[PDB]
Amino acid sequence: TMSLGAENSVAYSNNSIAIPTNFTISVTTEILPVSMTKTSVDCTMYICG
Amino acid sequence: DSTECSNLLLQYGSFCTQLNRALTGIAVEQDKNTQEVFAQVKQIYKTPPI
Amino acid sequence: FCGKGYHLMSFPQSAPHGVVFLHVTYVPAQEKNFTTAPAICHDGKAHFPREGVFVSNGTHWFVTQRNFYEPQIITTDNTFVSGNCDVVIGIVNNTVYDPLQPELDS
Amino acid sequence: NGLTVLPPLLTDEMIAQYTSALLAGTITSGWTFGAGPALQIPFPMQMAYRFNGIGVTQNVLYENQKLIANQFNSAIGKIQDSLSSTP
Ligand SMILES: *[C@@H]1O[C@H](CO)[C@@H](O[C@@H]2O[C@H](CO)[C@@H](O)[C@H](O)[C@H]2NC(C)=O)[C@H](O)[C@H]1NC(C)=O
Ligand SMILES: *[C@@H]1O[C@H](CO)[C@@H](O[C@@H]2O[C@H](CO)[C@@H](O)[C@H](O)[C@H]2NC(C)=O)[C@H](O)[C@H]1NC(C)=O
Ligand SMILES: *[C@@H]1O[C@H](CO)[C@@H](O[C@@H]2O[C@H](CO)[C@@H](O)[C@H](O)[C@H]2NC(C)=O)[C@H](O)[C@H]1NC(C)=O
Ligand SMILES: *[C@@H]1O[C@H](CO)[C@@H](O[C@@H]2O[C@H](CO)[C@@H](O)[C@H](O)[C@H]2NC(C)=O)[C@H](O)[C@H]1NC(C)=O
Ligand SMILES: *[C@@H]1O[C@H](CO)[C@@H](O)[C@H](O)[C@H]1NC(C)=O
Repeated sequence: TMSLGAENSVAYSNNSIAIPTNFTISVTTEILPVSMTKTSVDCTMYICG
Repeated sequence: DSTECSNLLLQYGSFCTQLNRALTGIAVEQDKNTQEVFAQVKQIYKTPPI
Repeated sequence: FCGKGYHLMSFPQSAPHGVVFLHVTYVPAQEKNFTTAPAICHDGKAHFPREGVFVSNGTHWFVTQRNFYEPQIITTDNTFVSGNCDVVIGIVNNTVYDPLQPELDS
Repeated sequence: NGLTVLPPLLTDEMIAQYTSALLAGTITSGWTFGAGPALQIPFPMQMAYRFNGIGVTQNVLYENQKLIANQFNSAIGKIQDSLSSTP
């Protein structure tokens, strides 16, 4: 049975905050298709030669 | 279950393969959609008891 | 929309029948716990952060920007006053420095 | 007649678990968990940050915190009643 993710119980309280002291410059990739191959079919030539 | 019908159906080619492939693509697409919408966090957060 | 994290910039790259976006994003890291309060009570007045948040390392109170830890002394220049201390729930008592005070003191 | 229904990859309890994780992240950490590690913040302070996002000062949220909480609870109850009462 698949596991969704690791459990991470956030330590919530009414008077505590978590402030970052450092940072990471992360570069991620996103691939998006833009076009397809331009195909033309001669209907008469395809069906009848 | 008709053998004769299947034999005649084979003359038309790979129509059945095309339809099955399209339905399989739709079926995997639905799961991909559910993953995209709901599985956006890799940590399962939980609320405090209080 | 433009990568995981706070988006800084993006770079386009051509691909066969497609585009690849290199998303440069800012990710917070190395977080630390601090004790926080909504407002600071000083001279019977409630002080709220102009752009940051009040944090405490255990004994002293400072104001810092929300996305990076940079503690600064709580002054009148980075806080604003609205109302007294009787309305805000969870207000704590701390001093608020005045930059103008040494100028007329000297 | 040859028709089959494939079960979904994510079951209802797992989808509910995902929604629960999202709710816990957005309540306990605000928007921090969506951009990186989940940073805890008190919920009134988070609401004050959201108020600042739409151009309203923090003092307005803090002074009228009880009224805002009452309005939010009333609205959530009205949402449940409206869903239960509308076909
Ligand atoms: C913030 O994290 C960076 C890493 O991204 C730390 O930089 C490293 O510092 C150590 C010790 O000075 C070096 O040995 C590493 O080579 C550094 N890494 C890089 C990529 O330069 C940085 O010191 C951290 N800052 C704080 C305040 O924790
Ligand atoms: C901030 O404080 C909380 C609690 O004071 C810390 O949460 C605990 O961390 C320990 C260390 O791994 C765990 O064993 C506990 O189970 C955590 N408690 C809960 C309720 O999650 C938290 O790690 C602290 N964060 C920082 C950055 O110091
Ligand atoms: C919280 O931060 C303040 C500011 O750095 C700390 O105050 C300094 O503490 C050191 C060591 O005790 C002293 O040498 C400095 O003179 C203090 N500066 C001031 C302006 O008082 C404070 O100790 C920190 N609190 C904790 C619990 O670490
Ligand atoms: C924060 O400061 C205020 C005012 O200096 C404190 O309020 C006083 O509390 C004492 C003790 O109950 C009363 O006798 C005074 O009449 C109060 N004065 C005012 C103006 O309200 C308050 O108790 C302090 N809070 C903390 C946590 O130290
Ligand atoms: C947080 O809750 C405790 C009790 O759980 C209470 O005594 C304290 O005053 C609360 N602090 C704030 C800022 O609401």
